[PDB]
Amino acid sequence: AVKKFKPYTPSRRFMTVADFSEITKTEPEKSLVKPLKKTGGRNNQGRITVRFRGGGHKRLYRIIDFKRWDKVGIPAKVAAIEYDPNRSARIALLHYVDGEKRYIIAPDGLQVGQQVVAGPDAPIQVGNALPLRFIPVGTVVHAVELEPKKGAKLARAAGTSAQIQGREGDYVILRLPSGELRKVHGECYATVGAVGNADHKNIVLGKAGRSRWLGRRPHVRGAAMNPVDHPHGGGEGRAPRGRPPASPWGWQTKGLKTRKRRKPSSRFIIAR
Amino acid sequence: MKRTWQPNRRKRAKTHGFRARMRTPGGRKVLKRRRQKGRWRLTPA
RNA sequence: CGCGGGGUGGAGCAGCCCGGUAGCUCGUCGGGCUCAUAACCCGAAGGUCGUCGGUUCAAAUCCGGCCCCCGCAACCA
RNA sequence: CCUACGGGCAGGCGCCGAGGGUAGGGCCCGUGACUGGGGCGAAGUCGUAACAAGGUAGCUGUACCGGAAGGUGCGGCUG
RNA sequence: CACCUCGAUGUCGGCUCGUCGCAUCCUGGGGCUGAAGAAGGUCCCAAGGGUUGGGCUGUUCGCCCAUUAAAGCGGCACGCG
RNA sequence: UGCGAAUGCCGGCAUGAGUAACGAUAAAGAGGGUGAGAAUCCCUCUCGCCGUAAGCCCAAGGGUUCCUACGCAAUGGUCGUCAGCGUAGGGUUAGGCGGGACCUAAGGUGAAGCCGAAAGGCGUAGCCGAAGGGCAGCCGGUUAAUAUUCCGGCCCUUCCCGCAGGUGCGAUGGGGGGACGCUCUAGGCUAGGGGGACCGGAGCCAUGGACGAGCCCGGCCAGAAGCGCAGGGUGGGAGGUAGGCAAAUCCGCCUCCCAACAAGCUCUGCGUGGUGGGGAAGCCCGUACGGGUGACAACCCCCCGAAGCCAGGGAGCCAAGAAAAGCCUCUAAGCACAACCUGCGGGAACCCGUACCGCAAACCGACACAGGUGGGCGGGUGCAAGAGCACUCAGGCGCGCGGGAGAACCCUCGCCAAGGAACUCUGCAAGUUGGCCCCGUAACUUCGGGAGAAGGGGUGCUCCCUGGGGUGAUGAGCCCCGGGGAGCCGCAGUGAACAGGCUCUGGCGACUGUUUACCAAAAACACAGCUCUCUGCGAACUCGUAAGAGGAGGUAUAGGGAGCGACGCUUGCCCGGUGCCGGAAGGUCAAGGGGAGGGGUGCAAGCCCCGAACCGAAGCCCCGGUGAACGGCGGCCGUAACUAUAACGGUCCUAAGGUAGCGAAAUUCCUUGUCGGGUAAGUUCCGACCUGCACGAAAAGCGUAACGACCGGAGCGCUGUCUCGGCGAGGGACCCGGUGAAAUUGAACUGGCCGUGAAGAUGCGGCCUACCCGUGGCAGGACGAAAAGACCCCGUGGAGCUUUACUGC
RNA sequence: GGCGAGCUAGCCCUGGCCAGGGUGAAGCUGGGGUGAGACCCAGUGGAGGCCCGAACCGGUGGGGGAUGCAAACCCCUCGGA
RNA sequence: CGUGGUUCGUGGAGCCAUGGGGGAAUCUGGGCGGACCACCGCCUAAGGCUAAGUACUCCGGGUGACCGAUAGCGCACCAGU
Ligand SMILES: [Mg+2]
Ligand SMILES: [Mg+2]
Ligand SMILES: [Mg+2]
Ligand SMILES: [Mg+2]
Ligand SMILES: [Mg+2]
Ligand SMILES: [Mg+2]
Ligand SMILES: [Mg+2]
Ligand SMILES: [Mg+2]
Ligand SMILES: [Mg+2]
Ligand SMILES: [Mg+2]
Ligand SMILES: [Mg+2]
Ligand SMILES: [Mg+2]
Ligand SMILES: [Mg+2]
Ligand SMILES: [Mg+2]
Ligand SMILES: [Mg+2]
Ligand SMILES: [Mg+2]
Ligand SMILES: [Mg+2]
Ligand SMILES: [Mg+2]
Ligand SMILES: [Mg+2]
Ligand SMILES: [Mg+2]
Ligand SMILES: [Mg+2]
Ligand SMILES: [Mg+2]
Ligand SMILES: [Mg+2]
Ligand SMILES: [Mg+2]
Ligand SMILES: [Mg+2]
Ligand SMILES: [Mg+2]
Ligand SMILES: [Mg+2]
Ligand SMILES: [Mg+2]
Ligand SMILES: [Mg+2]
Ligand SMILES: [Mg+2]
Ligand SMILES: [Mg+2]
Ligand SMILES: [Mg+2]
Ligand SMILES: [Mg+2]
Ligand SMILES: [Mg+2]
Ligand SMILES: [Mg+2]
Ligand SMILES: [Mg+2]
Ligand SMILES: [Mg+2]
Ligand SMILES: [Mg+2]
Ligand SMILES: [Mg+2]
Ligand SMILES: [Mg+2]
Ligand SMILES: [Mg+2]
Ligand SMILES: [Mg+2]
Ligand SMILES: [Mg+2]
Ligand SMILES: [Mg+2]
Ligand SMILES: [Mg+2]
Ligand SMILES: [Mg+2]
Ligand SMILES: [Mg+2]
Ligand SMILES: [Mg+2]
Ligand SMILES: [Mg+2]
Ligand SMILES: [Mg+2]
Ligand SMILES: [Mg+2]
Ligand SMILES: [Mg+2]
Ligand SMILES: [Mg+2]
Ligand SMILES: [Mg+2]
Ligand SMILES: [Mg+2]
Ligand SMILES: [Mg+2]
Ligand SMILES: [Mg+2]
Ligand SMILES: [Mg+2]
Ligand SMILES: [Mg+2]
Ligand SMILES: [Mg+2]
Ligand SMILES: [Mg+2]
Ligand SMILES: [Mg+2]
Ligand SMILES: [Mg+2]
Ligand SMILES: [Mg+2]
Ligand SMILES: [Mg+2]
Ligand SMILES: [Mg+2]
Ligand SMILES: [Mg+2]
Ligand SMILES: [Mg+2]
Ligand SMILES: [Mg+2]
Ligand SMILES: [Mg+2]
Ligand SMILES: [Mg+2]
Ligand SMILES: [Mg+2]
Ligand SMILES: [Mg+2]
Ligand SMILES: [Mg+2]
Ligand SMILES: [Mg+2]
Ligand SMILES: [Mg+2]
Ligand SMILES: [Mg+2]
Ligand SMILES: [Mg+2]
Ligand SMILES: [Mg+2]
Ligand SMILES: [Mg+2]
Ligand SMILES: [Mg+2]
Ligand SMILES: [Mg+2]
Ligand SMILES: [Mg+2]
Ligand SMILES: [Mg+2]
Ligand SMILES: [Mg+2]
Ligand SMILES: [Mg+2]
Ligand SMILES: [Mg+2]
Ligand SMILES: [Mg+2]
Ligand SMILES: [Mg+2]
Ligand SMILES: [Mg+2]
Ligand SMILES: [Mg+2]
Ligand SMILES: [Mg+2]
Ligand SMILES: [Mg+2]
Ligand SMILES: [Mg+2]
Ligand SMILES: [Mg+2]
Ligand SMILES: [Mg+2]
Ligand SMILES: [Mg+2]
Ligand SMILES: [Mg+2]
Ligand SMILES: [Mg+2]
Ligand SMILES: [Mg+2]
Ligand SMILES: [Mg+2]
Ligand SMILES: [Mg+2]
Ligand SMILES: [Mg+2]
Ligand SMILES: [Mg+2]
Ligand SMILES: [Mg+2]
Ligand SMILES: [Mg+2]
Ligand SMILES: [Mg+2]
Ligand SMILES: [Mg+2]
Ligand SMILES: [Mg+2]
Ligand SMILES: [Mg+2]
Ligand SMILES: [Mg+2]
Ligand SMILES: [Mg+2]
Ligand SMILES: [Mg+2]
Ligand SMILES: [Mg+2]
Ligand SMILES: [Mg+2]
Ligand SMILES: [Mg+2]
Ligand SMILES: [Mg+2]
Ligand SMILES: [Mg+2]
Ligand SMILES: [Mg+2]
Ligand SMILES: [Mg+2]
Ligand SMILES: [Mg+2]
Ligand SMILES: [Mg+2]
Ligand SMILES: [Mg+2]
Ligand SMILES: [Mg+2]
Ligand SMILES: [Mg+2]
Ligand SMILES: [Mg+2]
Ligand SMILES: [Mg+2]
Ligand SMILES: [Mg+2]
Ligand SMILES: [Mg+2]
Ligand SMILES: [Mg+2]
Ligand SMILES: [Mg+2]
Ligand SMILES: [Mg+2]
Ligand SMILES: [Mg+2]
Ligand SMILES: [Mg+2]
Ligand SMILES: [Mg+2]
Ligand SMILES: [Mg+2]
Ligand SMILES: [Mg+2]
Ligand SMILES: [Mg+2]
Ligand SMILES: [Mg+2]
Ligand SMILES: [Mg+2]
Ligand SMILES: [Mg+2]
Ligand SMILES: [Mg+2]
Ligand SMILES: [Mg+2]
Ligand SMILES: [Mg+2]
Ligand SMILES: [Mg+2]
Ligand SMILES: [Mg+2]
Ligand SMILES: [Mg+2]
Ligand SMILES: [Mg+2]
Ligand SMILES: [Mg+2]
Ligand SMILES: [Mg+2]
Ligand SMILES: [Mg+2]
Ligand SMILES: [Mg+2]
Ligand SMILES: [Mg+2]
Ligand SMILES: [Mg+2]
Ligand SMILES: [Mg+2]
Ligand SMILES: [Mg+2]
Ligand SMILES: [Mg+2]
Repeated sequence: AVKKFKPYTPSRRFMTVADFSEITKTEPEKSLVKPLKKTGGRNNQGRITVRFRGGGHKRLYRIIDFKRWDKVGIPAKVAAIEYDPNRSARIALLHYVDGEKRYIIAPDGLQVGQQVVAGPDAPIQVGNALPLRFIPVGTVVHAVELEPKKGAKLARAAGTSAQIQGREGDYVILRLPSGELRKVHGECYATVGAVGNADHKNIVLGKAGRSRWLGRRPHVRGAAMNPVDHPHGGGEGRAPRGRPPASPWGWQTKGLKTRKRRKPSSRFIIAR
Repeated sequence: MKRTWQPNRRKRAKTHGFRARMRTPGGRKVLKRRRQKGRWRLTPA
């Protein structure tokens, strides 16, 4: 549960590494169903469009299965739980009896031997995916679809969960990781349980270099700039914002709400 | 120290070459120019 | 030297703009309640308005000289 | 050099060695701009905390706050 | 004050090397003294030569330590890049 | 259409001037040859210099610079008979080496498709795209000049055809595979290297000795099958099947049965191998290079041993480590008198490159330029190791002006009596220290550190005794770690070379890191970490007119913006103003709706203009919240039984009047504040007071071990820093021969003083002084050169930057 | 309206390089310890924007150079490794 | 309603063109003569073709009170070298 280090070098002092005991006998993460060449590049055609990115360990993509209705009724055995450098979560490799293999984002407490299944049928046990509507009010769940058949998009980060607070008409009321209250169509497949590797929140990179392996380049405060290139920049020995704090592009960054108002999605939301 | 000219046969054709000049419309113009003027060489060698 | 504000009963302030009225709190004095003191209640006194002129019928008020007190400024060199 | 020489003495070298020097530690004492609380001291200032439901029962361990005594929160004791 | 210099007259102090003035800090010669002697005060003559080493500060300056016959003041583009 | 000026334009020729310089201080000397001519070209001998190179191979780039004959006008910083230069002729040989008739990567391009006023942009498949993947040649000889290319020896691949044998053959499709990190690392080998009394070899005995197990020299290279030694790879059989976008007998999954071993099968590496070939010193030849001999050369044992090979080996770890083809297997249409597989045999095997330079005189730097340039090899001895340092092999060089002289002065070095920071802005500089082994080592601390703390001792050689390991047989040898003892020598034993000065104490920043390419390396940026805020996913945000793309093939333990900056203890009060957030009411307001009413022209119908009320958004007003949002955080007067002082009070004002802590501070004006400390003496330094001109809590507050080419103070050590200089060395400076610049320049026959003058006179006045002309030196003057002053102002001149300046997008 | 990332900055794909020394984290094994533990001690092991130090990357102080060898150089010293 | 064109810069602003909205008629129908109405006249939109007179000079010729090698084209010459 998060390994510590003795201070035999500074930065090693408060540094902290993940615990890999949930990683079933695993290394080369089996080709076929993933990997897949991951085109890692920090911008688009030409220009940088997201700042302070680059470098970082080269990594094979693990093509995971984010829609499970693909295999209604066909159960599967949990073969392994392995490392995926593409998400905070860990991925379980599950063999189907169909003979087909695919990865799923590993729920918490999912043991390496369980039979798993998806469908209106499906016993309500950790690992099984079901259309929301057929899931008992109050059960936690993850990897939720937002619209039927469009693939799971909610609660996929390590530790993230989602409760089903109720039902109404064709929809069910979910409380999301954000704390938002969302009507979601009952036909949307979720999968019981909460993501997992939840100690993930408490790791401590420790050093500058560590943030770089993850491919995060240094981040420079506007403050440290000249007026040419950022709203806060210049005036001798620095100086308070001197205006309502803003992003390099001019817009205010403290409090100013940015969600588009007329979003049709609006009439299905109800919280923070 | 290290100066600005580091010759590279491939770079020079890939950049100022004839086939390169001919794609961009601005490039065709360069050629159209050097011809009008009568340049013995429309392109680096 | 520059610039701006200020000086009014014992203390701290208002009244100066917009001319003629001097006002508030505390303190002070006399009287009550108290064994007594404070608090509390009833009454009262006290200011020429920093000085010298000027304007005006009339100046704390408008004007100028000075006397003070406070603040700011003094940069390129 | 002396003999009563396969010796003695002188002399030479070496160990140890008082102490002297250089270096770094420890324990104790005295002293120091300034500084903390404490005791004592016929008639100083401020308030009223306690003793009588002390005029908000008191005390208590902890915690935050306050010119000061103290106040408040949490739990405990009844003395 | 704005006269030469803004098609450039490098701007403090230090170091080096000096040279001049005397309105003299010391030594030489004096008058007066409230000059007994010794030592001083004060003014006159005198520019020959001499006028220390340190601590503080970029400092010039100034303070201080230790001396000394004395620890002189100025000018030379606040002498001299 | 008339020139003397424009720091004018083009050109020519002067001055400085025979002046500076002739490009690393690695270094030269003589003899002989050639030639009109020789320090400079050829040869010999002697000397010196590189040797993880200044030697050798490869890739870029360069493009005749390559070899030979002839040649010296110019290029060569001198010379030139020489040359990389002029003329001419020669020279680059591949089925196996590199690249192409193979594969894919980023990226590019791009049928379909999408978007854009035109130009064009995006874009699935596909295609292009390599130092990555695939793939068959090793060694010797020969040329003046090429060679894995010619030859020689041994060996190999693909394609076509045929013969035989074998099988359902068949792919752009399916599957297996190719296939992948970092650090450490096992065994066995190889390159490589040292030794040998053994094997082979011309000769050598010098100068006192040595005819000797003497000295000197060499004792290998490539190589099929087969065989050995090491290692990698891999389960076999059967049955069920709904998955691997058709089908598979293949793969996947399930049950069962046998091996779990590498046994078997298979691949690679190493060894041995037929055969092929090389083969020193020395001496003889003649070079401008090489050649004959040595030779019928010999060709063997021992040891040290990789970072390389067996290779996909093993272990640990987190940051979790390309693709496609070749390849194998499976089947599909299709064909099965096909086709494919194995073996043999004959035939066929194309294009381009190949000279030379390649750490540099041939590449990038206008230059035969002290700079820059990727990969491999890089021997020996010694020093603890090593690619370090010294010397040296192979090889290559003395860097294309020289000769003398022995001044000042400069550069680079060496030493110095006594003193030892007195130097100075500062110990700047330089010195001291210095490797290994052992003894020993503080406060403090985050328990790791601080630590190489500090401070010490040992270090050579000779002989004797003696322990352990690797390889061998347990043995000798050889190689490696040592242990004890007695002695010898010097001023000195890491005897030369490479090799920390130390301590105390503050400031800033936690730390390693990053930065103004070329005046700033820092206390600045970044950094892990804290907080705020935005974003429910066609997310926010960014780029784009768009399509689209990044975000992300991510999903709130996630992503964007902002501030702060390890860690420790903490981060107070003010929401009045500005921002942001919430607020279905009300106030206001645009287009639009709406039309009461007015008007223009018509004989009229009508036609056509205006236009009230009223219903019409966001925004603003208004109403609340919000401080790790922009921000802010009082004044006067009095008061205690000495005095002062003020816990206490009075009053004015404010949105509220700065809490903890810190404080003459990177902040303190007054100021060298005052007191203490250090010093003989302290404007700085440390401690302290608070009178904070003008600290204060995430533009964070106060501390903090460790860390720092940061910045301040003190001491020890040691010194040419200094008192205060002296001597010495080498490279210049000087002289001689050769070559030969530059800024600058109105013209010159160019003195001092005191004056004057546009106010600082060689040039005017008066006087003074002074024969003509050079050379080595010094810098006071020519308001000396250089740059049309960067400061300052001026121009209704420019430009970057800002905002509650104006007006737009 | 065009030309430039053959210099320099960032990123992307694919290769390469970092002599030799030292310090000794986890884990492991053994011994101790307990009711079982924690934990302790050895030995082993070999972690780290760890240490010394060439290559390689740097540009700290100083001296020289200033019509330079050089339109950023040379020497000594120094940082990372 | 928003714009362009015309001398027309919102002006009394027509005419011609048209991005947006609404949206006819076919001879007694339509457009125009500078807001609008009347009167009076002019012309037949929403399809198209059409020589010549006009513009230019790479090129050829003829002329010159044009140049004469620092002129004249950048080039009198193996120069867009
Ligand atoms: Mg930052
Ligand atoms: Mg800045
Ligand atoms: Mg910019
Ligand atoms: Mg801005
Ligand atoms: Mg700002
Ligand atoms: Mg500031
Ligand atoms: Mg150039
Ligand atoms: Mg060129
Ligand atoms: Mg290339
Ligand atoms: Mg075209
Ligand atoms: Mg031609
Ligand atoms: Mg008063
Ligand atoms: Mg009263
Ligand atoms: Mg009374
Ligand atoms: Mg009066
Ligand atoms: Mg200014
Ligand atoms: Mg005391
Ligand atoms: Mg006391
Ligand atoms: Mg009480
Ligand atoms: Mg009481
Ligand atoms: Mg009580
Ligand atoms: Mg109070
Ligand atoms: Mg309590
Ligand atoms: Mg209680
Ligand atoms: Mg003037
Ligand atoms: Mg005047
Ligand atoms: Mg001049
Ligand atoms: Mg006199
Ligand atoms: Mg000083
Ligand atoms: Mg003087
Ligand atoms: Mg003056
Ligand atoms: Mg001066
Ligand atoms: Mg100077
Ligand atoms: Mg002339
Ligand atoms: Mg003239
Ligand atoms: Mg000529
Ligand atoms: Mg001269
Ligand atoms: Mg000379
Ligand atoms: Mg000379
Ligand atoms: Mg060479
Ligand atoms: Mg040639
Ligand atoms: Mg010749
Ligand atoms: Mg010649
Ligand atoms: Mg010559
Ligand atoms: Mg030359
Ligand atoms: Mg040649
Ligand atoms: Mg030639
Ligand atoms: Mg080759
Ligand atoms: Mg073909
Ligand atoms: Mg291809
Ligand atoms: Mg394109
Ligand atoms: Mg290709
Ligand atoms: Mg290849
Ligand atoms: Mg090949
Ligand atoms: Mg060969
Ligand atoms: Mg050759
Ligand atoms: Mg060998
Ligand atoms: Mg050998
Ligand atoms: Mg013989
Ligand atoms: Mg002899
Ligand atoms: Mg013999
Ligand atoms: Mg040998
Ligand atoms: Mg099996
Ligand atoms: Mg072999
Ligand atoms: Mg073999
Ligand atoms: Mg033979
Ligand atoms: Mg030779
Ligand atoms: Mg492995
Ligand atoms: Mg293909
Ligand atoms: Mg088959
Ligand atoms: Mg060749
Ligand atoms: Mg060659
Ligand atoms: Mg060469
Ligand atoms: Mg070569
Ligand atoms: Mg090289
Ligand atoms: Mg060159
Ligand atoms: Mg040369
Ligand atoms: Mg060179
Ligand atoms: Mg470089
Ligand atoms: Mg030795
Ligand atoms: Mg060594
Ligand atoms: Mg070396
Ligand atoms: Mg040598
Ligand atoms: Mg040699
Ligand atoms: Mg030379
Ligand atoms: Mg000395
Ligand atoms: Mg001495
Ligand atoms: Mg001493
Ligand atoms: Mg001093
Ligand atoms: Mg001094
Ligand atoms: Mg120094
Ligand atoms: Mg040294
Ligand atoms: Mg320390
Ligand atoms: Mg010896
Ligand atoms: Mg042995
Ligand atoms: Mg050292
Ligand atoms: Mg060091
Ligand atoms: Mg730092
Ligand atoms: Mg740099
Ligand atoms: Mg710089
Ligand atoms: Mg997207
Ligand atoms: Mg993506
Ligand atoms: Mg900061
Ligand atoms: Mg705060
Ligand atoms: Mg507020
Ligand atoms: Mg408010
Ligand atoms: Mg507000
Ligand atoms: Mg408001
Ligand atoms: Mg008393
Ligand atoms: Mg301050
Ligand atoms: Mg003292
Ligand atoms: Mg200072
Ligand atoms: Mg303050
Ligand atoms: Mg501050
Ligand atoms: Mg703040
Ligand atoms: Mg800070
Ligand atoms: Mg501090
Ligand atoms: Mg650093
Ligand atoms: Mg530093
Ligand atoms: Mg000296
Ligand atoms: Mg003369
Ligand atoms: Mg004069
Ligand atoms: Mg005259
Ligand atoms: Mg004269
Ligand atoms: Mg002279
Ligand atoms: Mg001079
Ligand atoms: Mg000179
Ligand atoms: Mg000048
Ligand atoms: Mg000017
Ligand atoms: Mg202007
Ligand atoms: Mg580049
Ligand atoms: Mg390190
Ligand atoms: Mg370090
Ligand atoms: Mg290091
Ligand atoms: Mg290397
Ligand atoms: Mg330097
Ligand atoms: Mg620098
Ligand atoms: Mg330097
Ligand atoms: Mg320098
Ligand atoms: Mg060093
Ligand atoms: Mg270094
Ligand atoms: Mg107008
Ligand atoms: Mg329309
Ligand atoms: Mg009509
Ligand atoms: Mg008309
Ligand atoms: Mg009309
Ligand atoms: Mg008409
Ligand atoms: Mg019509
Ligand atoms: Mg018509
Ligand atoms: Mg026409
Ligand atoms: Mg013509
Ligand atoms: Mg003529
Ligand atoms: Mg001519
Ligand atoms: Mg001409
Ligand atoms: Mg022409
Ligand atoms: Mg011309
Ligand atoms: Mg021509």
